[PDB]
Amino acid sequence: DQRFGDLVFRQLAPNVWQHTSYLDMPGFGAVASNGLIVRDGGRVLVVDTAWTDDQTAQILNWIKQEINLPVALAVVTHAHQDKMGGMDALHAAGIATYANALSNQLAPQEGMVAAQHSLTFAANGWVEPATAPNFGPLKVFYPGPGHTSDNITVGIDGTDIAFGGCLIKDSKAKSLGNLGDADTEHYAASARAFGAAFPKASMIVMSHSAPDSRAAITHTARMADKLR
Ligand SMILES: [Bi+3]
Repeated sequence: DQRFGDLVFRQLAPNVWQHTSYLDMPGFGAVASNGLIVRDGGRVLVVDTAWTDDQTAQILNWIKQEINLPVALAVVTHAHQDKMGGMDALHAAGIATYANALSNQLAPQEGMVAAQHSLTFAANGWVEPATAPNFGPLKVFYPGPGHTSDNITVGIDGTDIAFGGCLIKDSKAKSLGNLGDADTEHYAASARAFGAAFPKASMIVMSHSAPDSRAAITHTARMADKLR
């Protein structure tokens, strides 16, 4: 783990790093949130912001220092502060931003700034490719409503990594965490749909746990069975 200011960076594969930021949240302790940084040839792609603009600007500083290539775009995986809290920092840096159309719709009422571009999805869950131009190895998938109605997930082609965001919890998690905006009826199915979308992925990266095996998917889905 590389400590960089108050953030933590962890290399997961030759061209993939996890970014981690913390929010000292009254009543819940200091909460970690994870996203990804992916180098694709001569550019960098970001999955999710940090909790704040200042933290997100530090992600961009780390990228400048450690990779020193332009950030082509960012994709954010739902309209909550842990994933979209730093949108203004991205926009100030001239980075093109993408989110689920529904996330952009929800952003203002969630207290977030919307991304510049809206992803739409086919019936089977795969992103409509015209809406995700120049995504390179990022394979975007809407698994159905779960942690939130708008949650999306991302696989990284050329690696064994898939990012479940806030939908997936680790294999030893006691609970599904914050269910305030969750769809309790569809959660288990959506977690299983994520696993089926990225069947070869052996490292599952998540918003609020360290990377785990596919046991995170099975455990998450089993816990979600009890919400029905
Ligand atoms: Bi969240």
